[PDB]
Amino acid sequence: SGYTPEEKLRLQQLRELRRRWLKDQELSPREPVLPPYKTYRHSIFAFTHVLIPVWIIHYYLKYHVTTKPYTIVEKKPRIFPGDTILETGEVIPPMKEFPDQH
Amino acid sequence: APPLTLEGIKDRVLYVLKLYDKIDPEKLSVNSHFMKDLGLDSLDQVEIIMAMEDEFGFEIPDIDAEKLMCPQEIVDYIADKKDVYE
Amino acid sequence: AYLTHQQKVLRLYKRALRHLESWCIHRDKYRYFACLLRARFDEHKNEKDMVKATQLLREAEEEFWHGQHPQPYIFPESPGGTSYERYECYKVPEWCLDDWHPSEKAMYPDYFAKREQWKKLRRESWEREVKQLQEETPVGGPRTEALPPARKQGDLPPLWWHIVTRPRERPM
Amino acid sequence: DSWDKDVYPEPPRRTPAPSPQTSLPNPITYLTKAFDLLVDRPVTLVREFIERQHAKNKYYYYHREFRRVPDITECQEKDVLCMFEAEMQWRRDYKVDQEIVNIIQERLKACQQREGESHRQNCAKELEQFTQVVKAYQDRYHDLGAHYSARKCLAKQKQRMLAERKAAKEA
Amino acid sequence: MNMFSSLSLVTLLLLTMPIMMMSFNTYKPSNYPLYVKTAISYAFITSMIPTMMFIHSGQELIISNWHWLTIQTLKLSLSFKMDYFSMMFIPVALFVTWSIMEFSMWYMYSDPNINKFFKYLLLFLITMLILVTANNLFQLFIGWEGVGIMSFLLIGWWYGRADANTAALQAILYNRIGDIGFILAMAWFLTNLNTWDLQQIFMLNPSDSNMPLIGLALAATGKSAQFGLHPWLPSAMEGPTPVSALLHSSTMVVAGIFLLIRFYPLTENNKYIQSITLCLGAITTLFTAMCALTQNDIKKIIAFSTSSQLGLMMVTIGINQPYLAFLHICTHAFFKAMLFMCSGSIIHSLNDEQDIRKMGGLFKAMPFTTTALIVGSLALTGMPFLTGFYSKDLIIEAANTSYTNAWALLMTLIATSFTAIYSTRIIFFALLGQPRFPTLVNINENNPLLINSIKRLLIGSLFAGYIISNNIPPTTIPQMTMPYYLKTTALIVTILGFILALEISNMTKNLKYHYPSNAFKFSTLLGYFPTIMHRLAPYMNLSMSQKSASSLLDLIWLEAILPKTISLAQMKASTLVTNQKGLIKLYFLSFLITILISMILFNFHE
Amino acid sequence: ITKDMLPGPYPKTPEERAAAAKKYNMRVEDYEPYPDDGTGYGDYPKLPDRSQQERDPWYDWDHPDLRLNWGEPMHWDLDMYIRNRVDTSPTPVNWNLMCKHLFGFVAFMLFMFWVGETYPAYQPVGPKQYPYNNLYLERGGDPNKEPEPVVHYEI
Amino acid sequence: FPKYEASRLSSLPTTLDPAEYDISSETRKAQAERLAIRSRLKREYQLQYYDPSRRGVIEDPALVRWTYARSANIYPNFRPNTKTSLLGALFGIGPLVFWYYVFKTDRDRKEKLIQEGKLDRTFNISY
Ligand SMILES: CCCCCCCCCCCCO[C@@H]1O[C@H](CO)[C@@H](O[C@H]2O[C@H](CO)[C@@H](O)[C@H](O)[C@H]2O)[C@H](O)[C@H]1O
Ligand SMILES: CCCCCCCCCCCCO[C@@H]1O[C@H](CO)[C@@H](O[C@H]2O[C@H](CO)[C@@H](O)[C@H](O)[C@H]2O)[C@H](O)[C@H]1O
Ligand SMILES: CCCCCCCCCCCCO[C@@H]1O[C@H](CO)[C@@H](O[C@H]2O[C@H](CO)[C@@H](O)[C@H](O)[C@H]2O)[C@H](O)[C@H]1O
Ligand SMILES: CCCCCCCCCCCCO[C@@H]1O[C@H](CO)[C@@H](O[C@H]2O[C@H](CO)[C@@H](O)[C@H](O)[C@H]2O)[C@H](O)[C@H]1O
Ligand SMILES: CCCCCCCCCCCCO[C@@H]1O[C@H](CO)[C@@H](O[C@H]2O[C@H](CO)[C@@H](O)[C@H](O)[C@H]2O)[C@H](O)[C@H]1O
Ligand SMILES: CCCCCCCCCCCCO[C@@H]1O[C@H](CO)[C@@H](O[C@H]2O[C@H](CO)[C@@H](O)[C@H](O)[C@H]2O)[C@H](O)[C@H]1O
Repeated sequence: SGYTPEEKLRLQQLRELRRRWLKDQELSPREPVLPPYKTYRHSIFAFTHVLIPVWIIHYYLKYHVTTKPYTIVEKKPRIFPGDTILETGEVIPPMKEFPDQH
Repeated sequence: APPLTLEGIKDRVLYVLKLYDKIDPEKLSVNSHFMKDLGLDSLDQVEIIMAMEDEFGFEIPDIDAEKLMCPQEIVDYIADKKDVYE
Repeated sequence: AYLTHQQKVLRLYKRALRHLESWCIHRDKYRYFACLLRARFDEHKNEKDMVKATQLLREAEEEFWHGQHPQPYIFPESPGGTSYERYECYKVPEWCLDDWHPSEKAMYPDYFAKREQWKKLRRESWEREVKQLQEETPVGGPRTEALPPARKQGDLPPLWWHIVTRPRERPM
Repeated sequence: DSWDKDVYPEPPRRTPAPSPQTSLPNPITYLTKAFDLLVDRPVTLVREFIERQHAKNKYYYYHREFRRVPDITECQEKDVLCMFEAEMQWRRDYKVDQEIVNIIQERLKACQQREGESHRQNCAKELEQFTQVVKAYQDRYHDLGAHYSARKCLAKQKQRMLAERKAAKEA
Repeated sequence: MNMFSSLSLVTLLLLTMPIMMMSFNTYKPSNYPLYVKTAISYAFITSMIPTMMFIHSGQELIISNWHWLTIQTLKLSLSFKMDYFSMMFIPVALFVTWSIMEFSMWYMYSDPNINKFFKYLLLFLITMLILVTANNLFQLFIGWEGVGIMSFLLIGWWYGRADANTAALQAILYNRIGDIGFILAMAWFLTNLNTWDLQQIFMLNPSDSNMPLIGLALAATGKSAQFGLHPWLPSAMEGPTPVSALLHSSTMVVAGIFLLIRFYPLTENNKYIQSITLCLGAITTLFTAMCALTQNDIKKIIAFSTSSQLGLMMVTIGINQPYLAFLHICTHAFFKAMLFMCSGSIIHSLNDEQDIRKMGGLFKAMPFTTTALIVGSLALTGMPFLTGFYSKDLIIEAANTSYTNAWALLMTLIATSFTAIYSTRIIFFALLGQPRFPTLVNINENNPLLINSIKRLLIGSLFAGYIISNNIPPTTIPQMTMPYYLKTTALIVTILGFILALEISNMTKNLKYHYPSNAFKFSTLLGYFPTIMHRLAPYMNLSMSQKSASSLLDLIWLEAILPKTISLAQMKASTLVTNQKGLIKLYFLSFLITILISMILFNFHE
Repeated sequence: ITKDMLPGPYPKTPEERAAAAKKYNMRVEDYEPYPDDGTGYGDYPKLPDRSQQERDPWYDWDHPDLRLNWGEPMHWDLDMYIRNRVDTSPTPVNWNLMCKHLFGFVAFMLFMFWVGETYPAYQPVGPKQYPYNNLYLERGGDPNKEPEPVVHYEI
Repeated sequence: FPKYEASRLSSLPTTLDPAEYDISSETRKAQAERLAIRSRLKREYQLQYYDPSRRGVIEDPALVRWTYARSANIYPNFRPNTKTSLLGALFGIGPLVFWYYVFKTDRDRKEKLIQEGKLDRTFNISY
């Protein structure tokens, strides 16, 4: 079932050519012939990718977005019994007494 | 993955055949025909090819496999498929 | 079928072992059942009656279809495997280098010097390769896809360029 | 301030004073102080510089005032010169009414976010006002089609006025 | 509000700078992957500050910074909702993406287009954050289809592979079918409520909300790969393992569940939708887990696990527990991304082998990959006090103490047992027993990038669930009183699955050969749904396209009944007119006929 | 190319069938045209309706991705049978049996879901009770109208 | 072993086909000529594929015939008869008439509700 003598010879000849082609694909030492600390690198990254953008965004939000109505809408703060209101000084009454069942 | 070499492929092809109980490890050589010299049949040759596939982790199609009749032929077939040139 | 009877039996044997391996998984268990499966092939190894031998093959194939693993193991780089054709996107034909800009070629002076020898070698051999195929081909064209070897020294096997220079299986 | 608090009303703010019940330092307190130091101050000075240049070049722009002209009801049939002016006026009012509905919608959405989980009960005035204005806008302009005009609007009103008259007659 | 709003935007602006530097050729092409990895690490830090503010006081706000387009009474602005769901998901997604990107730096090292790969991973994340923070339906739709296209380009990363192109197109097909419902929901909301903004939809609170919510359920079905539109997620395994980690833990497949969570104000009042989603999730969680029991590709098992876990989240939606479903989204992200990364570690060491039948004996050979794999498996199966226990366990106890379909509850419990079984399969076959891989051993898990990326997700899979549950505010009334047997149902069915799974695994060692059962084939071949439907639907539609649409109509009948018939009639008439004898006698004889009929028939002389 | 080498009308004689088969690089035996129903096939060879996935992976094709050889007649529906589209390869489970099992599972699941919707599972617990006339004001009830009171007692 | 019930989309494995086995010298002669035809075309392709001086495309008559068959050649071989007309009538006219009644009926029903005031359009002001 093996190769015929004619086939084996052709496989032999292609093989020498292929292995030579593959050998020629290797790069010479001079090729390619090109034409002519962590803290610091993380410090420069934070400066250019956080501080400068957040400067731009804060300036954008403070003097352009927030000068228009309803551009930034906050859920109003939760008020709990006993809280004191900073704006007025109003004191919210405590809840009525519990049955204190435990 | 570590690269293959012609010497490396040959070593493992022979290595596998030395662990087959139907071959004589001393009488084995790269040029031993599996039937004419080693006196195996074709059912045995299918198993040898099956073991080579398991050894190198790739499949030899039956059309190609039935022609690999000595260890050197297997070494050549594997080298051609894997672009091994040394 | 152009496959002889022997080819069909040997192909069935291999395919049956691989599907048996998928069922068994464990190597010791596979070895036990592969030997019993081999014993069955050895049982009818000497059947000299072609009619019975063909009949044995039919039933064997019928049994394999019933018992085949629905999800057999496939070598990753085999047709249907998880890495089949994974690297075709990286294989670039060598004729793409003729279009490189000179500044691109200047980066690899040694590689493109060698490449020219191969292209020179391809032109010189072509005429003899066409001639060899003309003289060896019977009137009415070829009957098989087999190709001849070179018959002399300095001749290259006809139609070799695209086999010799084909992309590496792991190009990039 | 910047807009009119009447057109875009915001209920008075009520912020609870901090009541720390833990000895641990609050991360938000110090990050806030860092934000004011590192972001707010430099951004504030840069703006004050720009606001100085603008004050040296003060100039004005105006909101156009459109005199009222006779509407399509006063136009003779096929009198294009009077129809044109009434038609253009009606178109201007159509755009303005669209932005009125946008203002009322903006109030409605601002209220829904502001009130949180209580929005269902605390945005009843906004919902009611929105419901009424959408009814008025629908009556004026809905179903006129792409080729709407003051004439089609008038014909739609007359049809509505006729229906209201007949029901009133049934009463 | 100044710090809160400023910081939540730099997070998004930060992620786009590597995209901007890339497409503007101002970067440093040397180590772009590390640049992209570094940007994601810093964005996680900046996104923690707004999250802490929400954790503290529940601060939430909406930012409408840019007015894009007004369509009469519909104003469309670029809006970002920084609420409960956005403030928790963003740091979790960035944390997991931080590990995946570091893992990809080692996994994709040899890829020649690694720079493009990291660019696509960054776009994949950017479109997810647009989806998560979108405050109106149009802006949400941008993220909705962005992740779909990014998914298409990453699944089909190895574009020379026909199977990867089929999977990539299949993902678009199934997700576009889902997108019909999304468009339907937009059309209904615009028509009936005159808005796409989430604020106005909830304030108006429609009562007849069956149609819009069915559209949203259909959209979730495609994106989250629920039954009917499910096959594409396992097929999406074609892509590189880092894609699978990010595709399954964050980004795409979770968007479907997230969409339904965002609309819980509507669904909580529509019982009809709850019944449909509960059944939809229950069949999904059961069917996909049933398919995982027999899968041999390690990535397809984990892929089917995700579908099963997504089905569980869809069940949670169906029982009116939107916040538990969200919690499961967050906890699931940790250990599922780790599991995919652990499988990538194994696949890499075994020269691209993905079949568990060809692994084994890796428990000691790969010690750190093994520890992560066991922790990930135990987290997935709800082991007490691992990250997966704080979401999954609460869901089950809420499921069996609710007014629910009895079948969906029973399906959900059985699938929970199946989760232990297929988890046992991966450990038993990948890690235990004797090695079954090739002889040239190259096992090596000693790269620090691999170790660190998994190490961070391992800590998350142990404590992230505990940390989150203790920090999120309570928005429901958790059900804590129940019979002892309802309390421990999740734990016991898991243990029973482990015991049974172990017995089944041990039987593979016995020297017995059995013919497969119809049930075994059904599980292995995925219920024949891909086999039948991916041959029948393509065949019928494609055959009709050629036979009837093109040939019968456009190349024949539309030609015949007009241009071909008209031109033939003219050709015939031309021949009648011009075929004459040129005989004086005949022409003048016809003049006599013309004159006679002129007077007799038409009375032209009167 | 030239008209003699282009597709033509339905072949009407054994000799016209011979020239057609020659034109399409086929054996006069293997060449069989589509039935002459007037649908416009002409003499184009009818080929075995098989997916390209079914062709031998290991043979050296001129177009390996399409698994085609330069010059062989292409199936009328070649673009529908490329490896990305319709696959007709044999299945380990018969077609009809696959349909019965998938349909049966799906049909059974749907029936059981209805049964579970008629017989819902719930705990032995009374309705949850809320204050202030069942939170009448909170849910959006009219402030002006006086709601029907809802009274809850201890037990 | 239940036998193989092949279908259109689930073909028959060659291993289970009787035609593959029970070969005759007549069939073997057929396989011989098929392979000969294949090799004649392979040779003609390879001679142009391997030509050093060929830059361009190797025009394939099989591909030109395929594209020409599935467009330009259809009408000359068309016949208006019962099959073509019944199919043309069903799939060309039929879908239009179907969709007409679906939309016309739906629009008519909605129009009536709007006149009687029975269709809710409280916030519908975008169209
Ligand atoms: C609207 C935008 C507003 C903000 C604009 C700010 C512009 C600032 C541009 C800074 C440089 C950005 O572009 C890119 O940045 C990174 C880090 O900084 C540099 O990258 C450098 O650090 C990273 C990580 O530390 C390494 O992966 C990389 O090997 C190294 O060269 C690139 O060399 C530079 O090309
Ligand atoms: C919520 C998390 C729940 C986690 C549950 C974890 C698993 C619980 C324990 C499952 C059963 C433990 O395992 C129990 O003991 C031994 C293991 O030594 C098994 O014993 C088995 O071991 C060997 C393995 O070589 C088998 O070949 C043999 O057939 C059998 O004796 C038992 O068949 C099993 O019943
Ligand atoms: C849709 C309503 C309005 C439609 C109005 C259209 C009027 C007709 C415009 C085209 C007239 C072309 O007139 C002529 O048509 C026939 C086919 O149709 C073409 O002829 C071509 O088709 C015919 C029959 O299919 C063949 O016999 C002929 O061999 C071929 O060359 C001519 O080359 C063209 O000159
Ligand atoms: C709504 C009204 C639209 C009016 C459009 C204007 C009509 C213009 C009519 C031009 C008619 C002349 O066009 C003529 O049509 C016949 C089609 O039968 C063509 O004839 C073609 O087909 C016929 C049969 O199919 C063959 O016999 C013939 O060999 C072939 O040439 C002529 O080559 C062309 O010259
Ligand atoms: C943990 C899972 C929980 C959910 C479990 C859901 C159970 C779903 C069971 C659905 C069964 C449907 O599948 C049903 O099976 C039987 C058994 O082959 C089929 O039966 C068919 O195959 C054989 C023929 O060789 C015969 O039984 C019968 O002649 C034929 O009809 C039915 O045609 C099919 O409709
Ligand atoms: C080529 C595709 C073929 C698909 C089949 C298409 C069939 C198309 C039929 C066209 C419409 C015919 O039916 C048309 O309905 C409209 C209603 O809107 C009627 O319109 C008129 O009648 C209605 C009541 O009937 C009244 O309000 C009023 O008198 C007027 O509107 C038209 O008098 C009638 O002619």
